[PDB]
Amino acid sequence: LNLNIVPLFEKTLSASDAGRIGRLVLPKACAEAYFPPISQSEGIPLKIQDVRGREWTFQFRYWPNNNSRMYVLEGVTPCIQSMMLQAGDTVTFSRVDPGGKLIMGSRKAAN
DNA sequence: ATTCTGCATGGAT
DNA sequence: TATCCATGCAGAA
Repeated sequence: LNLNIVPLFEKTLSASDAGRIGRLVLPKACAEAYFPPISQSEGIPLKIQDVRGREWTFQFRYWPNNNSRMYVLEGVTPCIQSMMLQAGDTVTFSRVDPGGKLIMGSRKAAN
């Protein structure tokens, strides 16, 4: 029974990502790199656990963009606001190996 | 007015 | 020139 937390990537929140809309933008590069692959514009549900138990479930989804894709987690506001985040705070996504569990955390604006 | 969608745009680099 | 994500924006309800 030997486990490790492996950083995947971080996102520093925009107005949009922090705002009322509820969708958080993932750099395409990063999404394809560390989240499941998905081939439909409307993706798959994705359960990410926070440090203190709470499973959040977002639809992980893309759209066509230019000739590529734009990625988002949808329905984040509950998660965000539980964690008290504003634009300029940072959300870190990580993976627990061996296994494929997705976990997350966040930290507050530099100031 | 408002919110949800599903993109499309274009400023930043 | 190029990429590409923050934000715009036009339905639909």
